[PDB]
Amino acid sequence: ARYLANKRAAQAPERLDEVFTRATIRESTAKNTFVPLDPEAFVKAEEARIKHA
Amino acid sequence: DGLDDKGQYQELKKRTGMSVRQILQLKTKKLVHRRVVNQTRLGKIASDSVMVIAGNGDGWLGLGMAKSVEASIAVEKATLLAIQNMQPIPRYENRTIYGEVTTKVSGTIVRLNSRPPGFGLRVSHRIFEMCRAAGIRDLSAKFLRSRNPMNTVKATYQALLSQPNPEDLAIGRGKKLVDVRKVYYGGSVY
Amino acid sequence: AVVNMDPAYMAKYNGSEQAAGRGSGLSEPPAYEKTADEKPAKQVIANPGRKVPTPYEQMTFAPLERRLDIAIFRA
Amino acid sequence: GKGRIFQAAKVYQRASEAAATNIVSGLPPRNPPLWLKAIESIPPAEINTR
Amino acid sequence: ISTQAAAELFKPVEGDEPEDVLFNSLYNLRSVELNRPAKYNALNGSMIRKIAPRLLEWERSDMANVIVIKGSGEKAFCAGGDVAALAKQNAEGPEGVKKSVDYFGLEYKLNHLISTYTRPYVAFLDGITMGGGVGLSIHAPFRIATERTVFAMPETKIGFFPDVGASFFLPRMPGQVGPYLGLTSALLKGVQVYYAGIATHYLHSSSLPALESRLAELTPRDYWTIEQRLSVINDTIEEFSTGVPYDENIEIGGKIRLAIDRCFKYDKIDEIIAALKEEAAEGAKGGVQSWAKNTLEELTQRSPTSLHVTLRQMRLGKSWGIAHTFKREHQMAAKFMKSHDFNEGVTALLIDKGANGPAKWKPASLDEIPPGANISEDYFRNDPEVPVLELLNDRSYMQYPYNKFGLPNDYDVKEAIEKGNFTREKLIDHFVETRRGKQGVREAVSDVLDRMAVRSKGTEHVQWKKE
Amino acid sequence: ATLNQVMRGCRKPQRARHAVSPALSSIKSPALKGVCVKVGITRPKKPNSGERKTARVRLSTGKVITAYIPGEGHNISQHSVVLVRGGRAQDCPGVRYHLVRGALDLAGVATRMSSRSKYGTKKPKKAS
Amino acid sequence: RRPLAPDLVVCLNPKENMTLLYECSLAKIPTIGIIDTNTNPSWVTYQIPANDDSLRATALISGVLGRAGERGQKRRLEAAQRGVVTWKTPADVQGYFELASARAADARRR
Amino acid sequence: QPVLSEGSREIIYQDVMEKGLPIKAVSAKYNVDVRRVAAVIRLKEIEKRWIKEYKPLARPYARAVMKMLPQTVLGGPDQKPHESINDVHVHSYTTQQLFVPVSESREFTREDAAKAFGDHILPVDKKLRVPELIEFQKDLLKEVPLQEANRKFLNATAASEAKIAEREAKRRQAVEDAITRVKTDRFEFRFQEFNAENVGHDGRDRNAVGWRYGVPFPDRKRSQIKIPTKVE
Amino acid sequence: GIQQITNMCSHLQNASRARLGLTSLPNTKYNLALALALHRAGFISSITRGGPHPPTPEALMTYEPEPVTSANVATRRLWVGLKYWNEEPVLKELKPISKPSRLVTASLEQLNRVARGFPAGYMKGLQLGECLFVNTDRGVLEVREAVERKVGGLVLCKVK
RNA sequence: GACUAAUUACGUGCCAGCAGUCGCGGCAAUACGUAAGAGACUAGUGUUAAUCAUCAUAAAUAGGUUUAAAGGGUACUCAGA
RNA sequence: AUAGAUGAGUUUGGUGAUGGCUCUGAUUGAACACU
Ligand SMILES: [K+]
Ligand SMILES: [K+]
Ligand SMILES: [K+]
Ligand SMILES: [Mg+2]
Ligand SMILES: [Mg+2]
Ligand SMILES: [Mg+2]
Ligand SMILES: [Mg+2]
Ligand SMILES: [Mg+2]
Ligand SMILES: [Mg+2]
Ligand SMILES: [Mg+2]
Ligand SMILES: [Mg+2]
Ligand SMILES: [Mg+2]
Ligand SMILES: [Mg+2]
Ligand SMILES: [Mg+2]
Repeated sequence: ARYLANKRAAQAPERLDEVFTRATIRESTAKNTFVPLDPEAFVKAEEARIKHA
Repeated sequence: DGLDDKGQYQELKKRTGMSVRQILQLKTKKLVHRRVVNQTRLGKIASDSVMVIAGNGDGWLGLGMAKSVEASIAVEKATLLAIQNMQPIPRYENRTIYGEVTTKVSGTIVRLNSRPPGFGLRVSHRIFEMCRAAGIRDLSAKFLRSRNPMNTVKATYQALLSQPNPEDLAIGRGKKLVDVRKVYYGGSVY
Repeated sequence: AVVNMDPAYMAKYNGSEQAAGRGSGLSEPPAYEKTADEKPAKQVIANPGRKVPTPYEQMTFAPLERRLDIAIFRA
Repeated sequence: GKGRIFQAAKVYQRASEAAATNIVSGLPPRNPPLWLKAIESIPPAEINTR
Repeated sequence: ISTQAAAELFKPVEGDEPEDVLFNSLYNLRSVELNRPAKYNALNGSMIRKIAPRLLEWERSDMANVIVIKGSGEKAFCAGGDVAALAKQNAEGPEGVKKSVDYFGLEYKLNHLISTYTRPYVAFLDGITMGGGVGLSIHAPFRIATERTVFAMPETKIGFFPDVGASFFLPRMPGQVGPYLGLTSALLKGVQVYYAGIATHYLHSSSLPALESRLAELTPRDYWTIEQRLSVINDTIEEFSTGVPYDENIEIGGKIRLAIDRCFKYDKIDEIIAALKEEAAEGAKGGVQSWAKNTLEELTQRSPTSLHVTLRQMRLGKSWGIAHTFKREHQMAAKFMKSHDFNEGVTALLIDKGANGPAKWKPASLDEIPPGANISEDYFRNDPEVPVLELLNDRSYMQYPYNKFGLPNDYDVKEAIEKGNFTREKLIDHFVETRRGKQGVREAVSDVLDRMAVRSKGTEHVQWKKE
Repeated sequence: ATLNQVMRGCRKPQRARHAVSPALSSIKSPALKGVCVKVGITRPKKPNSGERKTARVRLSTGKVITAYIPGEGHNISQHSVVLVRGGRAQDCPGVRYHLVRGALDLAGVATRMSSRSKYGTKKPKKAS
Repeated sequence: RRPLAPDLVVCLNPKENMTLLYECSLAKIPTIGIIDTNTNPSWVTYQIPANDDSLRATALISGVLGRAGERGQKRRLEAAQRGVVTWKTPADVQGYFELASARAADARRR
Repeated sequence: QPVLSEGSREIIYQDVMEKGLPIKAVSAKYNVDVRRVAAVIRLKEIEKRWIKEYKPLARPYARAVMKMLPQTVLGGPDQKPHESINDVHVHSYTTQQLFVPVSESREFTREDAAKAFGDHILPVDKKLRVPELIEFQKDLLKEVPLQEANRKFLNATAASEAKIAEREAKRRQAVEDAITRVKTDRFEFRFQEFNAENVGHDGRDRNAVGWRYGVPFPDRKRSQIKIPTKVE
Repeated sequence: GIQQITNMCSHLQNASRARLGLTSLPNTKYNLALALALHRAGFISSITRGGPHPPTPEALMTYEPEPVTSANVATRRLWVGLKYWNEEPVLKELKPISKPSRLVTASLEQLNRVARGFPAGYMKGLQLGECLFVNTDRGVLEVREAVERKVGGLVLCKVK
């Protein structure tokens, strides 16, 4: 009984009054933590080789 | 009514603007009484530096300091100077301070905590006189570093004027700071 | 110590109004403005007699009232 | 510190509290300064914020 | 409406974008930034379902003391509503037609709330404001216009009728300007919105960020009446006034203004157009021939049904209450979804992007509609199929409680004359003194005294021309 | 100090302070019996002037300490078994003990009326 | 009665005289000053960022504030002719009234 | 403070005994604390014994002392309530100064206040000695006739006393089931049963049964209570 | 690493002590977590990650940052909007508790006691205005947010 | 005497003595010794010894090192943080 | 277990610090002196 109660509180929905009274933080900042590899990495390296030459 | 037969409160009767009978109902006490000396061309000249607190018992407190060659005249200077320096001191439920305060005055640090009702003034002798005079009834102080009589009074007096204002902290954070004690009892239990 | 709490206030209000404003309660105008006003402002909602201070200081010698010999003297 | 503690931005706050209650507990607070009500609804601007 | 009821009534229906509207809270200030610059912050279902809970929630606290609504981009504030989608849904049987009626339900629910808001509501009109964007400001006591402001209600061009609460507003405006702006769908730019009366103040777009910082500092007392709170803000918004342009003159003023009152006072479109033709005819005493000719060209290019219906409510909206207006507009707009003009105009203009040429109203022109035929009455009959709109509260009134913040109109100048003995020049100073230097008061009041003020007793007194 | 420096034993006990009466403090004894070796007079130092009545005593342990005789007039001489208690004559260097006056051979002051307990004087018994 | 104190100070050169502005904040008095680029804006209650070294700007700012007071005085006097006082007796003079009745009460009895 | 007059004590006694009214109702009716109402009955019962045994009462002393103390005659002429019947003990947890940061528009209630002070704390709505009054006052807010409001109050209180009596009955009946009374020639041995395994996890438990091992007699400690602590 | 949080706490003190409007922080998964906590508690104004130069102030919330790829991850930085009210900063002190030399962990039974002004472990009671942030499996919550969720863990910093 | 609740008179005169700390006593000593009074505990009262606390006075919680006790003469570096 | 955190005297011509000493509290399987 104590295990369910505790697990229910840690996975409970945020209070409504605390959802309608909070400044909006853009998702791009607060959730895009993953850093993918540059899609144009190959073209840049091929273009940077000529410049250094 | 012949109460002031020495011409001492006549000047103070103008600044604060209240009858002498009300001036004599204030709680005054000499906290610090030093014996300072200055070496001059005519030899040593000892003086009596004294610190007096002029309290109200209902939220007002004032600190005054003065020195003179005579100990008696030095006490009247601080009394008049402390009765005109009275300032309102916020106090939670009219019994204790708000939260905790820590003021430092040149090596003398004082930490004041707000204790629950019925705790009493479990503080030092100098702080007790100020709390008893301002209107506080529950407090727990501490001298962390030094116990200088004078700075101790200056630091603890400056701490009672630096209490955190719950309403300013609320507007600053945009969040309510609700006193649970008031909601629970449907009012403020003084 | 104890605190008196009438059931009338309990039924009507649930203590939400005591937090309105910024947590401490809805502020009211000062005493010097009220006297000038012809009509007094609405009374604040709370328990009856909820501002008087309780005399804790005058309870030091409470444990002596439990003595069997002191209790007889008080009867 | 060669400077001094200026409190020109809190004259209303300090003055308003001093005029809240009387120094003689058990009496109506005397009338406040004439300027207290003039700048009641004109709070000072924020300063010293780079 | 409790938090649970409101939260359950505005559920985030599938398809709702997460960051349609961007909310921010400072000290004493709550803001609402419509974040859709691609489509000029065009209101839609998703956007309205995020503002209603907040406004209801911010109305329960005493911390929020100033509400500010603004746009995200630098070109538009809220340019129209999701008219295009409605058209498609209307062409999918009754099931799809009721979805549109539900959308208008949400909009009117929000507009009524904003109009009956118990806290100071400000709206930065920094950009074009049309359609739905006209419903978030007109009912507010503070409508700040800027250089970029562009006001218009291009709803009669698509077959629809102006309906974001306009029925309450336009009727109760000085003169016949309100109908004119609705029927003709005129375009007001920049300061002309300030002089017209739609806006209350006129500031430069660059001084809006510094205005928000000040609005946050304002900390009112809990015992201050709603009037006091509005007074403080009105005096604060006037601290950022840079001054109206020096060359731009009142657009709708003098002759043009007089012509509007002489051609928009009847109850039949046929009579109105008949009057304009006279003004257009060369040698008219008014001298507004060019305006008259131009106006007719635009009146003969809109759905004739909307004109009749639109003008009908301008005369009936002058007696309704704000709450009753929205309820009627819902039923009123519900019958426009079933109408042919709306579904045609929208599809042929916005959807097609003007391809296939001009739209084809069911009645080709007003001439087709015979005189003895009243098509307006049909719409003004709520049907039992569509339930009556259920507003979020019960607050209502007959005339705007605090709509005096703007430039003095004819109603104000009239009142002043009936309670004083001012002269031609001494009357202007009275208003310039009461408002203590509000930009454009000297010019506005002067215009009013050039249209409805006669030198009855010389310079000693001034009376109205009506008599 | 860092947490590492404390694992290595940087917190050592403070340097001990010398007690007032080492002979007694060492073995945790409140008093000790000793045979008087010498009865003499020690002189005070800078501020004080006079003549203190000290006595070189050889405790039971073996240490030879210099005690002090509180009161006016004593009754001890060479080879007198006397009881030594803690204390110190502040103005007498080298004197760090006292002598109980109601002790084995040292007799209490006979003309003492106030604070007799401190000097081992029986009650006068004027009426009894 | 003790001397008066200004209910509002309008300084035109806060940089020069800081002893006046400190007494205002020390005595709880609002102040207005012309803050230049090198003047500490924390000395006055209401700042007016502008050029204080210009005798032409100082005349303008002072003129605008002068008209403000003039317009304010006008309203007050206009409200006093209608029996509407916009200010109550100060605390100092208020105390005298209380004492006056006390002294007058004695004459009634005696 | 005033003391119940002689005639007042009888009125309270007759109501509870003759009319069999619940103690809670009699307390709420006359604004007398349930602890005082129960005492008056006990003291009155003893009087009946003295009168039944033909014992002389202290009438001369009673009349003399009653004239020195303020009294409150109940019944028709009731000016003020005798005392407060809703006093709630100030629990130690509730005395702390807690400013909880919550949403600007949150409806903080007494239920939420109890959880902020502690996890196991109850609100003041459940600590009252006569909690039925709140329910009775809620009927007056619903425009319920006063007559019916008192009817529900009596039933509520009366029903509450039955539960209390039932619990007490089961308890005493369950405590006598663990005791085995074996009458003998001289005495009656009472063998009480108990779980000998409930000695905690380390042997140290307050409610254990047995003389503890490893404790020296504490008779020499200061302030050692060696007097009876309760008379049963 | 916890050294980042310590650097972040010390920096926000200096930035608020200097009465700055904006403050930059190294863009990391850890710093962002604590920043959102400070914002969710009402201490900082806004959070937006950008380049070495601060975004357009007028359009701070409307600022649309570019994707963070491996080509510019080194220049990204978190821009915090400091808050000041009543001539006093809202984020005055940010004393840290869990330093690199020692990671202090607290249990639910200890956080319950610290959230009412009573010491427990290597922490001290919370007074009026003070606030404590604890890093748990449910993110960087507040001590009072972790008490309602019945969790515990690493104690980051004490905010006064 | 002050710390520390509670006073005068006489005798003695850096003598006799008191003293936990600061100190007192050199001819009108509130401090020594008598007398009376006062303050206080009480079948116990004081003193000596010891222990904890006072002492953040070896500081893990929780200190400090320019001028006061205390930065190594230096930094490459194994172990180790 | 949520009431539990307190000081005083003494360095200097004097002030503020640093830093010890001593007293204030409780106790003993205690001894001694007067009872
Ligand atoms: K915009
Ligand atoms: K000395
Ligand atoms: K060296
Ligand atoms: Mg020290
Ligand atoms: Mg010495
Ligand atoms: Mg004696
Ligand atoms: Mg200059
Ligand atoms: Mg004394
Ligand atoms: Mg003696
Ligand atoms: Mg003596
Ligand atoms: Mg005994
Ligand atoms: Mg070196
Ligand atoms: Mg070496
Ligand atoms: Mg020197």
